Amino acid sequence: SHMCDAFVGTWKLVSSENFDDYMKEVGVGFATRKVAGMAKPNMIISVNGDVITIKSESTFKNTEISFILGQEFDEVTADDRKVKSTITLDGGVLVHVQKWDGKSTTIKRKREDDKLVVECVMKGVTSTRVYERA
Ligand SMILES: O=C1C=C(O)C[C@H](/C=C/[C@H]2CCCC[C@@H]2c2ccccc2)O1
Ligand SMILES: [Cl-]
Repeated sequence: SHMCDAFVGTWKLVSSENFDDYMKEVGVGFATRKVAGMAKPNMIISVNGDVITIKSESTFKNTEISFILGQEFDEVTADDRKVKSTITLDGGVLVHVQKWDGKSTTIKRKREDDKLVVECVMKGVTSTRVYERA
């Protein structure tokens, strides 16, 4: 309990850097990158017992995952990858690893001041996405 209290809430994207390059590294195609890159999602995080739910809602896609920390799950990403995901808490940071077709990408979410900072990494390419409370 209270594992993720400082994450819970509704959050709105306010800045993005290097996201197109992250998506290219993942293998996202041109049209999806362009429409996805335009999106201004809200991220809605909630907890009920051991189950964490993260929703991403935008004009591009509305997605939802629910999970228990450390317990793998199957996820269809907004770009239609079929991945195996595990999310853990590492020193206060939510670490989300996605595996597919022999590839891996990690998305970290952390609280920094009044922001929720999301770092997306695929090999040598990192993208930073900043969210504030809605
Ligand atoms: O937790 C988060 C917070 C973030 O802002 C982005 C991050 C990754 C999402 C992208 C992965 C690659 C394909 C496009 C995906 C996408 C989904 C929804 C809306 C736009 C772009 O997920
Ligand atoms: Cl960007």
